[PDB]
Amino acid sequence: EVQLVESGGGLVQPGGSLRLSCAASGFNIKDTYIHWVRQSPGKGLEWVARIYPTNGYTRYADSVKGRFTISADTSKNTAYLQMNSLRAEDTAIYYCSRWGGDGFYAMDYWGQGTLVTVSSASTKGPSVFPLAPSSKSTSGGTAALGCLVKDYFPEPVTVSWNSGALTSGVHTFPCVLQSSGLYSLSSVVTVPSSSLGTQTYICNVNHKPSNTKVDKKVEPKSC
Amino acid sequence: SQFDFCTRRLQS
Amino acid sequence: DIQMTQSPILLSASVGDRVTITCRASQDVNTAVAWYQQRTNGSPRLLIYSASFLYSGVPSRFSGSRSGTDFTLTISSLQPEDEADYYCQQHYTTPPTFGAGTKVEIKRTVAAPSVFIFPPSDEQLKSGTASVVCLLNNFYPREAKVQWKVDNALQSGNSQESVTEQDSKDSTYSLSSTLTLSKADYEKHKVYACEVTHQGLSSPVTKSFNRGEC
Amino acid sequence: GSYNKDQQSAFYEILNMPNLNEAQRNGFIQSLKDDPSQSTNVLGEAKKLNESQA
Amino acid sequence: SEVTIKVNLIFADGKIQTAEFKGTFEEATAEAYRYAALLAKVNGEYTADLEDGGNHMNIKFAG
Repeated sequence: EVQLVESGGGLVQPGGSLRLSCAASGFNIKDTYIHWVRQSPGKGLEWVARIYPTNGYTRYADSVKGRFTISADTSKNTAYLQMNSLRAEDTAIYYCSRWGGDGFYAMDYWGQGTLVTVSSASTKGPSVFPLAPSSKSTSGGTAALGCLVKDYFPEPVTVSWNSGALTSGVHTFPCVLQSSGLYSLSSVVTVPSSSLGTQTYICNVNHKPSNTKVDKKVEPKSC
Repeated sequence: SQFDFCTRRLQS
Repeated sequence: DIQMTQSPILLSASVGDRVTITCRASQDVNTAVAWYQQRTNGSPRLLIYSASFLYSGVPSRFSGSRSGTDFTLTISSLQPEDEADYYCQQHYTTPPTFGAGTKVEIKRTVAAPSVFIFPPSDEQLKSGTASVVCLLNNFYPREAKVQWKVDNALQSGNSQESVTEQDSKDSTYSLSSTLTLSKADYEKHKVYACEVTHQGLSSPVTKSFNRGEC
Repeated sequence: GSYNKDQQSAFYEILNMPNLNEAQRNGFIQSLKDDPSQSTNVLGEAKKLNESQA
Repeated sequence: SEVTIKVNLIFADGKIQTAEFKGTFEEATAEAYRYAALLAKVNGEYTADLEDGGNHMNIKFAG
């Protein structure tokens, strides 16, 4: 299977530098173009740069020329984006993609994308509070419970339930930027009322920018 | 309508 | 540069319908236009390349066509899982450029929300902030009004909402509203009420608790 | 990798810039290595950042 | 300034779709009529009723 995997995105101060990698497998980047494409509210999907690793030819968007360089190491089947003199408008999800693979004249494979946050604020790990199921979160024989993941920066966090074995009825909400400048999100799951107390329910929270990994058990509050 | 970082979708 | 102009910005249709979205190139791009689908938390996925050709694995209900500089994407029998943002892209001149996107939403029958409320956790109350969470589960359409009342006084400026994207199976939404107080304020008042107005409800639903009750 | 005299000059200018911090200086040097065709553009952006941090 | 023109797409068989066009009032208007004419190619001649100073449109297709 063809696969591209970006890494290296994170929080970087204005004026600072960051280097992203794009690791390819299931094909050889010598046979295709490799592109970097970013996505942001300001510009939507926005082409950044491309390279033809067979001969080293590169091209850049005007807004990044001189501040970004693309390159590839065919020995490691990997492409790179060096990002210097970073600005607020560089904050974006950075994807890499291939073009021309198997003769397809389009971007037929993309990575999952790596997030770059250009900001002067500093990293902060979330507090993870349970949303305990109760008489006020149940009806029709089902009950809602969850986890509040409060006061983190930067994005992203990930939330799973019972190590990913619980997916049905899960709603993990989009984060909200609080006026403090810190993010917050909640994740809820709906389950049979009769399972409360016999089935263990744990939200697995990971905030990699602060090395924060939390497994919070959510149970009915006793009185 | 523009892309939204938190929803990862076009807003509406 | 070549700009790609997509319309409409939002299109909402029933399951089984035929939907058409369009993309206009500011100058001749020949057939060098691709269409991508982007679903929640995913990267763009190639649907159509070179204006009219189905990428491998893509369902045959997707089709594309070209007339001069006008490019259309058609979904002949809309499925719930086609809920997504769609983007066209030209590769005829560098820089390759993308349209601004068309969001496709599924129309379905009205469903009133399940309304739940969560006091601040005892853990959170240990430090100095209180978060009260109101949950509207699995409703359609998206429009809803959540109002917070604290001891019957309408709250304003101290709540934030978040809405999930349309469910890929039942096409419903869920919504959370979070009211944020200081702990001192939270311990000062008694009745915490979330009031939900929604088309599926015969009249607004209030869900509430008294601070300190079990 | 080796360099011609024009590319060597770019390295020399960026190494000597007094108002870059070391993360920035090495980031620009890394770009010069990444893509020598961009040498002139990379040098101009380095100059801009150095002047703005005077 | 930016406005949203809301449009009901009313097809001959009774099926209804809704769509939004955004931009300046003049851009959003032109896009709506352009889109109406495109769908008319396969759905039959259209007619467009305008409510609310033109910020909302009902567009029926003849089939």
